[PDB]
Amino acid sequence: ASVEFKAGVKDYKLTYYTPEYETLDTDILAAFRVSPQPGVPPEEAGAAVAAESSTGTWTTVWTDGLTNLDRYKGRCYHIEPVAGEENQYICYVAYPLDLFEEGSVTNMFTSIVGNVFGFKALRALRLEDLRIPVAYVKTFQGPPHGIQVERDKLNKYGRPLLGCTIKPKLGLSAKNYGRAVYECLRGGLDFTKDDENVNSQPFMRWRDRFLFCAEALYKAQAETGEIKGHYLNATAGTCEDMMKRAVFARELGVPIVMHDYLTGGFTANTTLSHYCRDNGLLLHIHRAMHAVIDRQKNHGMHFRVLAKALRLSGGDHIHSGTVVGKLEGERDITLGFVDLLRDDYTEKDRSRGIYFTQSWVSTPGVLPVASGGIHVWHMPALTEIFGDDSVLQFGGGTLGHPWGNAPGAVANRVALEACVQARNEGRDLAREGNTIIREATKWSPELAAACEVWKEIKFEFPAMDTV
Amino acid sequence: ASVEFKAGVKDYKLTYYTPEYETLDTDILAAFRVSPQPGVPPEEAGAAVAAESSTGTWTTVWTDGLTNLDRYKGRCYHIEPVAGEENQYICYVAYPLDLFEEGSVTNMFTSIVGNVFGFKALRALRLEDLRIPVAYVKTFQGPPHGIQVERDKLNKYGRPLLGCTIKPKLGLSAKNYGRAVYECLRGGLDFTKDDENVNSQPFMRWRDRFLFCAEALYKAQAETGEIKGHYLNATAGTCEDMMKRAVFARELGVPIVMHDYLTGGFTANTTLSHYCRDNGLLLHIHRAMHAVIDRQKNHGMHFRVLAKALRLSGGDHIHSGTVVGKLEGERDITLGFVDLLRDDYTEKDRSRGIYFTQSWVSTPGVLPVASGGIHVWHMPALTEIFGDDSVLQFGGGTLGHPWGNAPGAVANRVALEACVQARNEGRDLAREGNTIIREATKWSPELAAACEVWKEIKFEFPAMDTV
Amino acid sequence: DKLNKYGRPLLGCTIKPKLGLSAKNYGRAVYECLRGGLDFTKDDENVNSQPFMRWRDRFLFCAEALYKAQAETGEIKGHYLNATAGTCEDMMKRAVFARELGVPIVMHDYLTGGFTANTTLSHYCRDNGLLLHIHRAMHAVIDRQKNHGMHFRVLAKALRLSGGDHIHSGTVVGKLEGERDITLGFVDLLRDDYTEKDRSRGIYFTQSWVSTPGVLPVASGGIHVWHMPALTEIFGDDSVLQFGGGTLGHPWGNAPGAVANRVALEACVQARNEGRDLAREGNTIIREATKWSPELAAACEVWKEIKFEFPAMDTV
Amino acid sequence: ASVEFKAGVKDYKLTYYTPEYETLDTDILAAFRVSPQPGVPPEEAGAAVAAESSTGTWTTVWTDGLTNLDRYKGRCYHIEPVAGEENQYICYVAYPLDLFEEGSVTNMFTSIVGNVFGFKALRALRLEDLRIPVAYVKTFQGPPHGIQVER
Amino acid sequence: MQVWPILNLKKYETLSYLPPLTTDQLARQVDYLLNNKWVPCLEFETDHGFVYREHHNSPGYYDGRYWTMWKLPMFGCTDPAQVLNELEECKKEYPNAFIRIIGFDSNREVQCISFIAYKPAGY
Amino acid sequence: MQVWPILNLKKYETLSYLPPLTTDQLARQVDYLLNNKWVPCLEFETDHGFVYREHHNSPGYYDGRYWTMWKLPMFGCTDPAQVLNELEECKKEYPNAFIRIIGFDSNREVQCISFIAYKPAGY
Ligand SMILES: O=C(O)[C@@](O)(COP(=O)(O)O)[C@H](O)[C@H](O)COP(=O)(O)O
Ligand SMILES: O=C(O)[C@@](O)(COP(=O)(O)O)[C@H](O)[C@H](O)COP(=O)(O)O
Ligand SMILES: O=C(O)[C@@](O)(COP(=O)(O)O)[C@H](O)[C@H](O)COP(=O)(O)O
Ligand SMILES: [Ca+2]
Ligand SMILES: [Ca+2]
Ligand SMILES: [Ca+2]
Repeated sequence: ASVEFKAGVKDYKLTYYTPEYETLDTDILAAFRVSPQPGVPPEEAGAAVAAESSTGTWTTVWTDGLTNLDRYKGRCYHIEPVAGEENQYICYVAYPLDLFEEGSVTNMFTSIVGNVFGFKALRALRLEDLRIPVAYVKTFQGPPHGIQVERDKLNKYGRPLLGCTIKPKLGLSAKNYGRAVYECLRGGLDFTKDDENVNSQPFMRWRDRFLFCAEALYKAQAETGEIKGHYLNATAGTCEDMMKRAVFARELGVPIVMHDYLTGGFTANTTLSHYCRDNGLLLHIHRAMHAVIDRQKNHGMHFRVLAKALRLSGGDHIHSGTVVGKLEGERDITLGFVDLLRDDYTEKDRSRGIYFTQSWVSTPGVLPVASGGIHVWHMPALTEIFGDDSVLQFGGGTLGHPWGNAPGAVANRVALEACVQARNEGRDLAREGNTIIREATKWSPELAAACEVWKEIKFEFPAMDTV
Repeated sequence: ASVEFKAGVKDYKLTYYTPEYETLDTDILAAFRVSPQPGVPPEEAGAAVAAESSTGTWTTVWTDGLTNLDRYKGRCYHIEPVAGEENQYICYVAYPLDLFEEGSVTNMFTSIVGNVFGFKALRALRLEDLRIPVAYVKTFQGPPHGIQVERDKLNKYGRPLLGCTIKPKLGLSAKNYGRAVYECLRGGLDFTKDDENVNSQPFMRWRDRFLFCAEALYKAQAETGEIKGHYLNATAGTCEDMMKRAVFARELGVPIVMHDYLTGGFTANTTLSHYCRDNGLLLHIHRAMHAVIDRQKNHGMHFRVLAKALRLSGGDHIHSGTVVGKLEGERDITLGFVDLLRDDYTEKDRSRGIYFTQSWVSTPGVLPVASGGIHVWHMPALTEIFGDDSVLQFGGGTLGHPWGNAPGAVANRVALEACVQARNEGRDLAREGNTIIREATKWSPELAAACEVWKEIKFEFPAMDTV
Repeated sequence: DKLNKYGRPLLGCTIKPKLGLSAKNYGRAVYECLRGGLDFTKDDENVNSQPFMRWRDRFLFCAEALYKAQAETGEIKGHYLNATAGTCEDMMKRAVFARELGVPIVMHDYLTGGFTANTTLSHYCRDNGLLLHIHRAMHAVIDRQKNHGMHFRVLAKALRLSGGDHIHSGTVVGKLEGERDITLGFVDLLRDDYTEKDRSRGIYFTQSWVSTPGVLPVASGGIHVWHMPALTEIFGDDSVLQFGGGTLGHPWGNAPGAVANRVALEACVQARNEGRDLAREGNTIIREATKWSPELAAACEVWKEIKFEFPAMDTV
Repeated sequence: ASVEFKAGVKDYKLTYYTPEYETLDTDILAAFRVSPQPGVPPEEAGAAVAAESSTGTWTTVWTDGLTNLDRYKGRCYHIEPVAGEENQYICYVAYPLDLFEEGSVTNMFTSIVGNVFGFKALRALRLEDLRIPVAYVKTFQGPPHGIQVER
Repeated sequence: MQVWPILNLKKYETLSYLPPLTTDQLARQVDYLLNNKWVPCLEFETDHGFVYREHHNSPGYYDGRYWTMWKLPMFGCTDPAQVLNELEECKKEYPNAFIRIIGFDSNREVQCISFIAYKPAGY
Repeated sequence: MQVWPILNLKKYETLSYLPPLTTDQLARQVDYLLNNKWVPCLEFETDHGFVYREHHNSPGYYDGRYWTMWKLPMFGCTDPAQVLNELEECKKEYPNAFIRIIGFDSNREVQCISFIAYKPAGY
């Protein structure tokens, strides 16, 4: 009960290393991959991260005695050595519920990842996982709609959904965008979308594009008899600008918009999430920029943390990687964070990179979206990895078809239904995949032409991100 | 003039590698540090980055022939091998003015840094620098005020400004916050601030803190006769919430607020920047999270790109590092981006990490803020590195003083003025620093007590981020 | 009645370099001018918001300066803050902040801004108690030549309808064109309730205003202390006389420049009021005042030779 | 670097006639058809137009020394005689980017065409053409739609 | 180069930058007012000699503009000795006040004349 | 443990936490200003020595920031004895004022120097 104030510096580990602490169920837990500089013991490194992401600075401060430092301090409670690594440790840090602002992903990241990554005393730091306690989860809205409500709004059951980014990424005009959207949607795709970087520009202004894309999607809906969507992008330079685009989409009565949550940011994304709940709009989330942060094993933040953060802030879809296409993603790690995105409960499982048991107290689940370098011959593997609750998107795979967009869409829709029928009849998609596709080419000329064009194309490289 | 559509995949370098291209003065130029996978030639790696950050996807699309691909395509126009590195190159990429949304840092990052960092064909990618053309610079507001106007508003001339983060980072109450702010400001500091993660929480709600910090700052102003500020934090979960805090600060008539621009995000920060211009508020920018992205030399984005982006979006202050204190920053690299933040024109200078000549067409300059692990014996070096146009902040260096906050503040103010007098009289700060400090301790008891406490403390470690 | 000013022409002054000064240097210059006895200072017609000086900073510093000059001297002061802008929304934002500062007068460029925008601002200024100074930038594109265009008297009548409390009228004797009789004609068309056809002054029609308020004519552009007698004779009490160069070009600085102009004008007003003839005794009136006013004496030495005498393009 | 303030009037052409200036690509350029009064040389006429559409007035002001007049001043950089005309010249004037308010045609016309057409020292003045630099173009929206989108 | 002083340099609108009116100069200002057929009036003030802002701050609102009327405007006056006489009576009764002379034009309803005629001790 | 005093501890921005400038130290600040080629100017104030808020209260508005200019900025000055001489002239005329020396940079349009050079009685 009050010890004298003693000015001067002392080791962090005297206050912030706490190997006997039992974690509270209201605590936020962090798993950090820490690489200390030569001569810094792991206890002091772990302590330093805990102190500086919570309550401490570099010298002793008299004002600690006005409060109760031991109820607020973050604390390194466990240290585990990394197998096969010189001087690299998993440090576990616990943060009391009271440190965080309710409903704010921004504040949660600001503390846990704010300044500690630039410490001179560390060579490298990566945040691998977070345990988000159910008392903090309940302070957030989460997805505007979630998987159950999305399928009920769209009347779509029993198969993965199909989408497609319009190509030339940039440079098409508003009316050519709509022309391409109509021909894609009428061949059997459920969705088309704006490229992540199509916002508003000299070659195509946003309000013109929204209006022509509404005419095109309604024309394909009436021809086919199935509900159609086109993800209109609301990403913009300011909140006012972002809000104006969500407002006009509402006015057009269309089902879904999109946002680039990391390049727009969490403050803006939470705003739009709340608007889409209030107005019945589906929200597709694109993760542009994530790999700047999440690619390397030694340093950054793993995608699973960024995906949990999106689930809290809010979105109905999030890109999850494809495993087999042009961008990186290992099968087991991917299955791990797909479960963290879709399910109510996920047990600790270090073989899939899950460091903490995580519960969601009925937060709606997000639909994983697989996109980037995939084509008809990938269909069997994609259906096996993600199952029914995903969206599979083919941009190049639809707009690169020899006969145009409608035929490109037919091919993808026929391939997917062929996989679904075969799976449902008991066939093994991993082993009979090519035979399933090959059978469907005998009655579908459109799939046959797609099969010929891409039969040799594969993306196989050594992964940078392994368990 | 129109060649037939040929479906199928072909190499990126056929369209996107363009070594004879002369850059336009309206182009955005990117310098990328690329590390290809084994077997991927640098030309194809460079082409792949340009294609996929601009117009191209993985297979050939017929819709290219509706536009003019050659006027919109991004293009790799120069490749330079990195000395001392196996399989690492600087690839230079040019992006036409028309690809970008006016006034949107969000859109500029989305294109250049959006998807290319996760390509299977690369092992690592780092964006080192950007040449922002003056025609794109003019589409942005820039800082609300900038250096000249800030000194004129505050009536402060001829010395670096002095600041101070309140400690216990988290856990102080609203009234103890203001008590600490009064005692710091009355001893000669110009500024105090919210810690980056104090937003609104169970231990201290924001509106209570703003109110008590206003009473305290006005009391210190009246006692001393010098204008005072306290950076009130507006960072929050939503734009609505952020706006509400900037609105209450406006109502209290105080001079300066703060935002965490990377954890809040660029869409939100541009909104707040426009509000601060419209309402005469100074805007202090904290860079929490930057080191997740910018620490490692092989992968991510260098701080200079994140600093240029803040100058466009807008801020009157930005944290710049200290060089000598607890967080990493090399002297020459730091001098480089301090010039990019303050000046109207900066010539290419590879020895300070400046890849491109950059002009600002009178965009106001940002004040660099040096903070984190610094104390009175650092004053001479700090004054030498940054000069008059900076803010030097001492959190632990004020609230860790043995006699309390007022005497803490006196010691820092006396040390700084001692350095300024000596500099102005022709003395060499690098060589005579300890003697200048020592001389001031003979007539300042406050500085003498500070000098005794921290005389041995230094932060010297190997840097991870070198030229 | 708002300004408590009676019995003489009012005195103003455009801040110089036209462009390029900062927000705080603008305010510094304003304080020194106003404290020496000018009633008004003003934004140059083209100072709006720019890279060298943004509008809201300028408004704020010019308020501190004008209030300091008012307290020192005991006389009400104003500085014409410019609301001219690219859009109506922007224009309105500036008139709103001037209102918030509690200052007496704003300005607008009515031809470059345009009549649609000008009428909007005129209604806002009536609704909120702001004086409205009107600058006629661009008028000489239209009104210079005798064969083609529109004479200024038509543009002046249109401004009286749309609305403004001040409009620039020319000086006759300074650097820009304006013939004495034509000017006297449209000055009466701007100030008076009724004006009879008079072809010798270019008035083609008898014109009545049914009590439309009168506009104060503003004389500005290339004038100095030695012109004071003639200006006072031409315009009389109901005018504003503005010296930009003629204040900021004074050898001793803005305060002394302002004193010189204020002393010159009071000397003319006293002499007129005592029965002296300003047309014939003008130079003697100024010369007498130089014996007790060092400030005016310095101004008189600097500009004694300076005259603007050229053939006119716009004659009856 | 700072010369003494000297009160009084001097010719415009001492500061604002600048025949060796190379135009910047951020400059606004004006082509003026100038007809001077008898006895006014074309250099002084062109100088007068440049000065009074940018930074200068009729006598010397001490406040020039608080700024950098040479970076803000408008400048007459070329003079071409008109064929078949007595006393008529095309004078070319350059104005720095920083003189103009972004997105405001109103401000651009106010500077370039505001007061100089009624100078006593000129008989007539016509602005024939303007070079609008791409950095200033980008501050404007332009047409709401434009030809392609309208069709 | 002379510096315009700062302290005790309060001014009083029209004519106050001239030397102090002599008795003949004051007489001629009253002749001028009467010759134009304006109505003379005297006004005086002891408490707030200069303008200030106590009760409001919006555009064009100032306190201290109204002073107090000495008797009534002298309608029909044609004799300058009356005006000067009332000035002496005002002075005798209020030796501690500021006193000004104004002249009204009833057709325009505008004061065409206003000047300070007497100032109390130390002013 | 010393307590930082409260009463009559008004400060004056740059250099005011140091001991009082000797004549040599004052000379060296003037040399520094001239060696950087900044324009020197003197400013003085008798009435409101410190900053206050009378006319407005919004963010960034303060009264008391403008002082009054002594003559004009000394454009082209290269001799410190001129600056010190003007300071002596200012002091003699205004012995009751606060007097400061400033130096302008015209390229940046920023004062790069500002310090208090004379203080009246009891300060
Ligand atoms: O730009 C692109 O590459 C895409 O449009 C795919 O185009 P194609 O369908 O033509 O490949 C998608 O955004 C990426 O899949 C994003 O990556 P991720 O899902 O990994 O975040
Ligand atoms: O949390 C902290 O550590 C600080 O308050 C400083 O504390 P002390 O003054 O007590 O050290 C600053 O935010 C860091 O300087 C931020 O880093 P940067 O400037 O590098 O972004
Ligand atoms: O730019 C200028 O020239 C002025 O500031 C005067 O400057 P000086 O006081 O320094 O001459 C005035 O706007 C002109 O008088 C406008 O002309 P007009 O009144 O004829 O419309
Ligand atoms: Ca895309
Ligand atoms: Ca901090
Ligand atoms: Ca003007």
